[PDB]
Amino acid sequence: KVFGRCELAAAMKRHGLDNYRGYSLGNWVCAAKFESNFNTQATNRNTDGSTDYGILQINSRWWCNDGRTPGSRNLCNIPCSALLSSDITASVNCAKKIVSDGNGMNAWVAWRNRCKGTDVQAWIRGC
Amino acid sequence: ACPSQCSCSGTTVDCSGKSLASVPTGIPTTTQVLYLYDNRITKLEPGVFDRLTQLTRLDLDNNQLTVLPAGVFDKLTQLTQLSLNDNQLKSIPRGAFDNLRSLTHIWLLNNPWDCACSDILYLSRWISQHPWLVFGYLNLDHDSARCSGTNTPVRAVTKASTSPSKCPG
Repeated sequence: KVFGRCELAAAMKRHGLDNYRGYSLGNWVCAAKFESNFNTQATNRNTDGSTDYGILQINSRWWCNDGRTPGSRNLCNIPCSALLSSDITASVNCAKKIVSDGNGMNAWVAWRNRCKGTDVQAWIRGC
Repeated sequence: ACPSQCSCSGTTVDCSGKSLASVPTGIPTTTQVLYLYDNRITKLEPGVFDRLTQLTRLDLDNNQLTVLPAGVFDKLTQLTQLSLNDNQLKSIPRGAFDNLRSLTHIWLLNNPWDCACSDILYLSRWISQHPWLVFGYLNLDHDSARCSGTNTPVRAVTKASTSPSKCPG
């Protein structure tokens, strides 16, 4: 599923990401835009053997299990394929695991560069 | 001969998640992958890896190391991946990474890197010179190795910000 911006914003509010660790809703919408363009089936093969999955391009070395990354840790305890679903629940919970403190979204370099510092609530307006 | 505390498939030796306090003895010299992550290793003996010249991946992350011995990675010329993250390291000794000619990925984050001290300069300069090498928990991020307290990138630290006065001993 490729989400619309509004449709994505609503689903993320529903799964409680608004102000999660201080981060307001547009932040999470903005990050997903740059990671995957709102496409839940987005997939990227890495040179280390891992792969990135879903709307926020969550990694199979650290976070999820795809059965094809050796020494992976599955810190979120989901199959990577649960991150490709049309239902964003698993992606959100895994984004919640990654964001440990009030600085945890620094994890998404494209977020840090293209999103942080701007008026992110624009991504939430019009809906 | 695979070590008692460890599972061993081909040239992979896995000592991860086994409540270990030290690096097992008897790791075969032909090992290529060595998982030691998620343990309670607090120190490494000088030369612990010296005979393990076929290593391509070494995971040392999520232990409790405070310091690394000098020369510890010098023999590891085929090593492509190194995780050091989530330990208690304040610096990296002068030249730790110099013999690592096959390196493509290093993980450094979640260490209390001490950027007030002179000892940090090797690392800050190394990362400046190797912007394709440093990964956080997603992809490439040469800002992911961060100063304790300030949370600013280690790579950015210059002599002007440091003093020998603030190093241990």
